[PDB]
Amino acid sequence: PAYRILKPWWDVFTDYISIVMLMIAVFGGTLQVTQDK
Amino acid sequence: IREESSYSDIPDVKNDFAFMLHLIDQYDPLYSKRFAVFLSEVSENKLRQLNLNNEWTLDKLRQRLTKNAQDKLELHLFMLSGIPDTVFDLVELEVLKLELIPDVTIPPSIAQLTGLKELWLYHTAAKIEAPALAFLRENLRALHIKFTDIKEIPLWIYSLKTLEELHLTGNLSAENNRYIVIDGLRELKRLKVLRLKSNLSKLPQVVTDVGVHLQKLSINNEGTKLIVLNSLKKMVNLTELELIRCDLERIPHSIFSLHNLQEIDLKDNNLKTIEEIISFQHLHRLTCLKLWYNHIAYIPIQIGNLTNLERLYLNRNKIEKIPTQLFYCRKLRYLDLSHNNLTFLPADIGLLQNLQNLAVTANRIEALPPELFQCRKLRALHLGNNVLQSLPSRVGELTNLTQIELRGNRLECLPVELGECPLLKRSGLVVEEDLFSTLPPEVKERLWRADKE
Amino acid sequence: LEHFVSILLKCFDSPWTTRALSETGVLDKKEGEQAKALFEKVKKFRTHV
Amino acid sequence: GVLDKKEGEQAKALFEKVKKFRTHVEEGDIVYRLYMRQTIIKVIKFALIICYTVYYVHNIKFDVDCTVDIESLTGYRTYRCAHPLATLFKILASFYISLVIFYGLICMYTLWWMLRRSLKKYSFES
Amino acid sequence: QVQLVESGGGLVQAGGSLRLSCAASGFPVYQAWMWWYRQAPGKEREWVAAIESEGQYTWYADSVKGRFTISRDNAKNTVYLQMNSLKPEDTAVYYCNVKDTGHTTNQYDYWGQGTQVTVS
Repeated sequence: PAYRILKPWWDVFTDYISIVMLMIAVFGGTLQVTQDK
Repeated sequence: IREESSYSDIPDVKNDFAFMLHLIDQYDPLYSKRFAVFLSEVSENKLRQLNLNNEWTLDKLRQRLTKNAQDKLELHLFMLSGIPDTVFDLVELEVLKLELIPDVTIPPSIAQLTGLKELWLYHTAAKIEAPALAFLRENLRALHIKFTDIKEIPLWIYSLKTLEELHLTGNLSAENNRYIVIDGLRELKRLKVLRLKSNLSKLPQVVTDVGVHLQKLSINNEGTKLIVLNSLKKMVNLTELELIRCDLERIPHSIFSLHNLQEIDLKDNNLKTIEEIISFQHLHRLTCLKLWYNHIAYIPIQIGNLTNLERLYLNRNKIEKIPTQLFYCRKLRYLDLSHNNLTFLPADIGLLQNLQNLAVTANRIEALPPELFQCRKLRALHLGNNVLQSLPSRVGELTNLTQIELRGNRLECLPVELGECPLLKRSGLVVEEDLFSTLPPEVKERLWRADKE
Repeated sequence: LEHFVSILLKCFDSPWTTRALSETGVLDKKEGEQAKALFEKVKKFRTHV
Repeated sequence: GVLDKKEGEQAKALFEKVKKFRTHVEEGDIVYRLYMRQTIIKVIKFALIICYTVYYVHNIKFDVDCTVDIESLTGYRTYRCAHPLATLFKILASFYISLVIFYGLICMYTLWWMLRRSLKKYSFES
Repeated sequence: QVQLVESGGGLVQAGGSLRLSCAASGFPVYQAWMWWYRQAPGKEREWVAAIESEGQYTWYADSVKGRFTISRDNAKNTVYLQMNSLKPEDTAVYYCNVKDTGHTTNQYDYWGQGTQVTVS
């Protein structure tokens, strides 16, 4: 794109960490809703 | 970057713009380095220079060349940001004028120019390199510089050995000094013309020592007091002594020793009496004595003692009569007496058979002597604002009279015999339109038919 | 940010920067006009920011 | 014989920027370092994965026996239990072990290629 | 490059003899029309001595005429100035001044470092 020059290495690292945490969140939510007996 | 690339003129940016640069550096320093050039004054200056070169093409400067009063090719640059490099491609250029050009650098490509002989640096600080400086040291004749401070004049001016003319139009009066800055004029032993204009109070010792080989010295103090104290005796070969607006208030006693002078002018020097002509008999080459714009009550009778007068001027003075002895000098050619409180012209002026130009404007001369018109070598006769009612009828015998003006006079009759002259055109005789219609028209068509060419 | 990145991208690939970095001849009129306009707008953006 | 002025100017600018980029890049030595380090990480990760996965793949089976010490709630101490996915997970683990074996062989080839040529120096002789 | 250094300047009682010297640079001493300048405390800098190239003619101000002798010495690239029986008004700071450079490259004018001389 164009703003990739405006994101230092820590910004993209935090973006990927947030993506992984979102995957954890959705996996846990699907687990709980599907079965949390 | 500003310490490595010599682009040291990059000021630090303030908040909210330095942060973005830091972010770019964290991403890639190359983007910041490439964007850094637009923040440097040097890049802007060289882009201006390139745009000047692209705009000021060779043909534009070629067409922009003019002819000066000295009849040589001249180019005038006014308020320009610099000298285009296409200017130095006009080998036929001879005079260059620069005015209000800031931080002007003369490149070595000026050596490409060959006909250049005069340089005009008006309020411009010129920086010149070694090869161009050698080229100017070898091929430069005249120099013109205008300034207000001492420092803004070039410091390499004394390095120009082949200079012939100098023109200072600044304020050299520094803080309690004997004009130290111009003291370098002793370096230039080839100088011919010096044109100091700095409101001199005392003549600098450097000028006194350098005038022993000087030819045309013109000084203009704009009414500032000037004192000699035997300062013109050192010179022995000077010929021009222009002392315009130097507040002499009296004819100095140091001029008598300069017998080799030929042109002398004392305009606006607040003179009172000029009875020192008896001391000018030593000057056997004095032929262009100018004394206009002064305050002289009467002309001394000692003019007749001299006989070499060829250009005499006492314009804008208050003299009640012209003594006849002044007409003894028969070799006058450019005697002019304009704006003078004269009553009538003696008939002795008719013995001036060698006179060419005579200006009698703003003179209360009631009548013109018939003896004056007996001469046939008259070339110019200017009459403005004079008490005249009629024109003498013997002017028709004149054939070499190139021009004559009768403006401001309350004349009413134009004699017919004026219309027969081999040298007579519309531009030569300019008079009032109403007074022009009193002459018969049959010669008007003939004259206007030859007015084309 | 959009204005700054647009200006930075324009100034990154401009051949005027290429010449300036090469020197650390003949330039087209359009290129010179564009470079002057870019200089002016960069200065204006700097004053704005 | 004759090439266009625009083409020549473009080639000249390309030459200049190539030279400048070459000067700028030779002092980095970062792309090669990161590539080597990530390949080393891949190789060691493959080694550990293969070791532990091969060691623990035999630990999954259909029939299991659990003595979970639950008497006050059910009344039986031991239970014979069946894991329906045990065979499917076992064949999946075998497939994953084979895939990791191939991946590790590829990474070993990459390491041997990067350690037998001194890739900091380019020949450019041909 | 081109540079000049003053030497020999020092405090001295009235009536003494002083020989100021200058150390020059790549520009020829035979060429490079040369000046010996003074700046007086409580006063403005004023020229004293002048030695010319191609003829070696001497110039002086009227106040410094008679008891100051300037010369240029080649094969060592030096400029010398001798003052005998200096008066109290001689207390100043003396510089060597180059207004014209050598034959070629005609480098800009440079002012000397200067030495302070005092008359008691």
